[PDB]
Amino acid sequence: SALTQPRSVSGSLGQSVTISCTGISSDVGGDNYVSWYQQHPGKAPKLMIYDVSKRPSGVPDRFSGSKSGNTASLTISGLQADDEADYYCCSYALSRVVFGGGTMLTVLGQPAPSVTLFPPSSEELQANKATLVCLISDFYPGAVTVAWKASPVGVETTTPSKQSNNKYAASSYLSLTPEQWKSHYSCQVTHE
Amino acid sequence: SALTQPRSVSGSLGQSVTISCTGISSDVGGDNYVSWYQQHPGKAPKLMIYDVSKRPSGVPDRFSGSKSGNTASLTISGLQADDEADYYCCSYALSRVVFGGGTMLTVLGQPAPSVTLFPPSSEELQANKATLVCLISDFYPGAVTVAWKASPVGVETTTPSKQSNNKYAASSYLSLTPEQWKSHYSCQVTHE
Amino acid sequence: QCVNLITRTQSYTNSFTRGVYYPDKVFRSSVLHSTQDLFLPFFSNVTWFHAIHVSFDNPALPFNDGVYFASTEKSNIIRGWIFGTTLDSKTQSLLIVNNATNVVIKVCEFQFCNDPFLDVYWMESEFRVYSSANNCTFEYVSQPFLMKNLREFVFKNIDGYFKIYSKHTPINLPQGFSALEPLVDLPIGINITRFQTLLALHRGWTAGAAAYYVGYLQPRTFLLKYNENGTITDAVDCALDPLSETKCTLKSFTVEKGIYQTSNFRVQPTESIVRFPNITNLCPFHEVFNATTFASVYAWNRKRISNCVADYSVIYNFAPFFAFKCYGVSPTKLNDLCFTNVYADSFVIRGNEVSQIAPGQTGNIADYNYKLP
Amino acid sequence: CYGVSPTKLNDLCFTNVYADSFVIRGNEVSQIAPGQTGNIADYNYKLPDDFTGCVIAWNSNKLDSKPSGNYNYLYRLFRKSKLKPFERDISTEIYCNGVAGPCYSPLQSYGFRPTYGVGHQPYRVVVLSFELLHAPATVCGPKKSTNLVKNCVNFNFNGLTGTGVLTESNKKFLPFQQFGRDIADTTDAVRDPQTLEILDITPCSFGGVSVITPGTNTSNQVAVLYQGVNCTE
Amino acid sequence: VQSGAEVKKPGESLKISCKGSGYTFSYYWIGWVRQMPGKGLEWMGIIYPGDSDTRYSPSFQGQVTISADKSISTAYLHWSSLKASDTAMYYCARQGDLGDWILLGYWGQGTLVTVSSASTKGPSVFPLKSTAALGCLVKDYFPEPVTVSWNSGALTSGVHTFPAVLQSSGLYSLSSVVTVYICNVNHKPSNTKVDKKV
Amino acid sequence: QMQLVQSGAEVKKPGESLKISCKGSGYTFSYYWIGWVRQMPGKGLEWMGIIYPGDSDTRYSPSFQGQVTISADKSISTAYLHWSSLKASDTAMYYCARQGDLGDWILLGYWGQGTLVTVSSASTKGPSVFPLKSTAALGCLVKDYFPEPVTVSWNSGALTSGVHTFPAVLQSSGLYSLSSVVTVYICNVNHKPSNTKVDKKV
Repeated sequence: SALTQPRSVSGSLGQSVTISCTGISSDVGGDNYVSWYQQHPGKAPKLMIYDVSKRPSGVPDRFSGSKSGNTASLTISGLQADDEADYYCCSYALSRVVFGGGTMLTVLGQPAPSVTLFPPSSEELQANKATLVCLISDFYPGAVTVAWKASPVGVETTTPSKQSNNKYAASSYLSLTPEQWKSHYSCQVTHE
Repeated sequence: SALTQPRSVSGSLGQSVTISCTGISSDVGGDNYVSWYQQHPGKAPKLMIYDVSKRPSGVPDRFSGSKSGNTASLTISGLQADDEADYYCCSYALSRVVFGGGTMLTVLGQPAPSVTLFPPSSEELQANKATLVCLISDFYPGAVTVAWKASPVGVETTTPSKQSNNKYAASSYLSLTPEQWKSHYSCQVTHE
Repeated sequence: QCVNLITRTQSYTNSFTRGVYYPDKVFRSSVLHSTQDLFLPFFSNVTWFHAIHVSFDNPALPFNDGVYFASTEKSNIIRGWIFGTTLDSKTQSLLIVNNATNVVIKVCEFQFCNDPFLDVYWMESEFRVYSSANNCTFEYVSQPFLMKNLREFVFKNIDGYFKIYSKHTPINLPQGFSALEPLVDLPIGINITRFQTLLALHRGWTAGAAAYYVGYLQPRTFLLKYNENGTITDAVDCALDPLSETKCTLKSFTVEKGIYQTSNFRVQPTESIVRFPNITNLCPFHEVFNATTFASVYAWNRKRISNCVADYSVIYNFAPFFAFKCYGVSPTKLNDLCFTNVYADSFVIRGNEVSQIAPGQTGNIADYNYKLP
Repeated sequence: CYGVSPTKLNDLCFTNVYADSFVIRGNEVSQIAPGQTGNIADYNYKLPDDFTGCVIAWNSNKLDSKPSGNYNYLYRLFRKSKLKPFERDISTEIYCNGVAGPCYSPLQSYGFRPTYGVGHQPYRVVVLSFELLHAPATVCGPKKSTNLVKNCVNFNFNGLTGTGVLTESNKKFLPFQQFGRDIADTTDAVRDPQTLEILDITPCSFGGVSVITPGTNTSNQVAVLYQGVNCTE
Repeated sequence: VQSGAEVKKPGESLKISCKGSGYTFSYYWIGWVRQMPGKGLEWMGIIYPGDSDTRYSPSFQGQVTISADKSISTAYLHWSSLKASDTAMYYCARQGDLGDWILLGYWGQGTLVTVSSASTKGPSVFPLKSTAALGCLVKDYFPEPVTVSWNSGALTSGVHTFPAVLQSSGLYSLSSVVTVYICNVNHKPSNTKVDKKV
Repeated sequence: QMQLVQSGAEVKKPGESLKISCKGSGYTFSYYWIGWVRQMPGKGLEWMGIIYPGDSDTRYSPSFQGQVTISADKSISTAYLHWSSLKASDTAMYYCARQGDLGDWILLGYWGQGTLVTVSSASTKGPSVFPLKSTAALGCLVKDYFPEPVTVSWNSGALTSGVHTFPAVLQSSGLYSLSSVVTVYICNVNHKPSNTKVDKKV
């Protein structure tokens, strides 16, 4: 059997969230073989909830669990900014450790993205290159669109950023020849 | 059961001492479960006599033991100046070791103490303090009278002292104010 | 809720030949088989209860060595039986609910009311019998039990297994024989001492009445008669009268004229008497197993142990033993015996050399160091 | 394995096998047997004198023991009376007033620690209680079934081995009856596990063989008398 | 603190390690759990400090073996004939006195092993109106784990590093900003360090 | 030759549950019993228990069945003690001992260096040094220090001849004091509980 979990949830600051966990098996000896783990993005996982009938040491009291048949739930209250992390339910009734499908905790709240443009350097122009970089950051919503003007204009971009300052960031690298760049550019950013 | 030992004993240089210790139990397999240990003041204990019918390696031949019923005796010949230490009997017949009350071995011998005075520094006088220290040493007995002359004069002192160089010393710290220190002193010493 | 609504009265009726059931699930025909199990004695004085609600008074009936339940209520009022020993959520308790379809049999720590009943509101009852139950261990669901008709039931609790017998026979407790069939055998492993029936009513509670019979089983011996078809048609209670004892001894229902020597009578003991010496000092047993160093093989030492209360239970907490062979005595049945003088021979031998410490053995240690007769 | 063999077990059938699981102390594995007495026997778990099955038990020091103290395993030490075979007692009453301190708590805990050597380590016990009797068999071994032939072959009905002929019976076996038994305590009829028909078990033909012969000093020809058997049989 | 993950090819028998502390490696279970990029945790097996009664997952019976070091309390793993799908973040976990023997009380740091065969092409650094902030650009590098620092780490506040962008040619490109300067770029797979000043 | 060493001295408050260790070398550590001995200031010795490093068959004294536990790390041949719910009655010296090849398994063949555990509540008050016609010798005075294990040195220990140190004197106010003189200079005082070294010149 495989544990089924919601891929992504949407919480809120000050509100609560309940992460479901189904497919938990049981053997002779008990049925409370349910444990949760807290793993921050790019950090070390930490044991948060195990033996929901009890409370672990060091874990705040705003975390609790419940059992209902083969379905379990993780009740988390007091959502904060630093609470954004991955959570997985575990089952070890048959002496085998299984994990869920992964859960991403997102919180809502009150959020203007910073738009900057930089011309290509001299070292790129000497190498017959012209890279136009348009930087986007300091935006809470996950809606952003990158476009340039030549008439509309290889180009790659990455929407998600790394969890370092609790803020999203995106960047795009337009690679063009210097002859076509000197013959004319502006960055167009669409945001909510 | 509990082992019994004299707290303090008296000896002399070149004489012999027979430390007594009763309350030794026995079990099936033998009754010679008797051992002795020596611990100098401020040093780690050392095994001197175990299995009195035999002697350990490195221990001088002047140490020997014997058994008489439930009473054991530790015979030490030729008490030297460095033999002043504590001795304990040990019984391990019931798989549990027990120690006596401790026997402080003291020796007597042929012994005018040196009296010095040291005024406090300016750092104490500036801090409204005046510590008059009278140092006494070069005396054989373990007791000496410490006082000061104003008529004879908080103040604390230690009567005993560790056997660092087979001798005894004493020290006292008369805590007063700089005004009372400058108002007049002489250390009053009396030997037995 | 917990309301005392149902009242009950008592009466007595003679059970001529009721309570017979198959002791085993084996087919026998044209043969007389004798069995020894919990049966209902013939011509016993069973209690006839009468429950009625007019719109505390119904205590739990005992369950001494099983019970025999019978009822001729042709209106489907009896819907299960409660089984337990204290019935106050202290221990496990068996709860049976015989509803219309897919009956439920679950044992848990129920908090039974003073007068339990089912409140049918159609909709099933909201379980007004128990207050709360969470620490349950077993649950069983199967077909309904026996869905003027007379229904008979027999419940037994032997070596943890709960056996249920039942058989419905239309009647015009009349005479004759009607063997009961084994229906459900489920393990519970709980102490059952008191039991109480469940009366079903509709809810402003609707008035009604119900009557049932209760008979206590006893360890008996019957001589069952199987016909050519394989059904029990007659039985003999060997402990009823000496004539039935002669019938069971001769293994025949027809005893001719004569004198027969039956089983001898014996006066049963009234109480047990235990006589031991008045010594109260502890034993020196705590002087050999906790010894520092034993003696050699050729110089094995023994300790005479006498005038003590030898409590061998304190030896098991020290350490296990590779060899605990007790010759002539049992290791468990050792604290209930007396001895003249016990000697603890203590000696240390090599590991691979532990083969000759036994009667009649030979070797280097047996023939030269230590020999047992 | 009481009443059964540890190796000759995949060729038999059972009615309902129950696996009793519990962990006891190492040195306390002495009373898991019929007719035993002790603390765990008289207060915690008692086996009947007619027990049939394998009392499987092995060491579990690496699983049910912790250095900090594994106190989640309890055992009943005090009880008003001896425990009956196959009985459970989970009550937490104090064996006085509402609380203990004078009467004591009968639910003591084991000090399962890896420091304690053999004898105090936890041991997992799996009591595979078997009941092989005339009851209908619901669980059997991995042996495959063969075709049914009637009218002198060897038969094997739910582990019941034998030799005889099978004939259509006119009996009235009940739904809970699987085997039949005659006066001689032998099986005379059996119900097939696949089809619900009843077949009688009758031993094959036999009879005494009496040899009729004159003196050896006269002739060597002999006669054979099959007593009790007809010439057509 | 854990050892780095060197880029290896399938069939070189790489090794990972993890350092733990705060317990006695005598009777506490310890194991390893991997995590592939884009999926959750996968339990492989555990090992006992005494008699190594190792119990591996059914999907890891003959794919990985536990070779943890007991004398230094440092865990290790051994591989043989690896595959391309073996790139995962291996986490070392122990029993702990919180739960049962199978429950994981504590976890390690985790190291993301990378497997590729792009010959480990060397990186390149190129420089860039706000003055006020400056930045540098890193292009033409195939390996992903590339970090950029400023003045050898002398400035920490007001410094941000954006994730690399996957190019169509298989390479990557990273951008960094600093609040205002020499920008230092370190390439671990190639052991090449390039310095650039705006 | 066989050697044995323990950890440094520690001073904690009631309720911290400190941990001590002991390391040995030069012999098969897993085949020799090892234990600890309690020694209160001014009274006899007390035995807590021993442990076998091969398999930790710990045997504790009846007076130490629920006050302290003994453990040993077989992977590094290092013992480990653990005091639960430290109180004021644990201000005693702890000496470790081993079996050795002299006597039986219970006989203490050798001893360790010893570790002092002093229970206090002064929150580890910092020390203070003060320096001192007759010239001739110089000396320094250390006052206002609660912890006992405080040593005094001269010129970072470069001068040893003519140096003498007297035992500490405990005042009625609850503070110790000792005198250290040198035959004739900077006197250096090291405080172990606070890891603070104070320099003073006469």
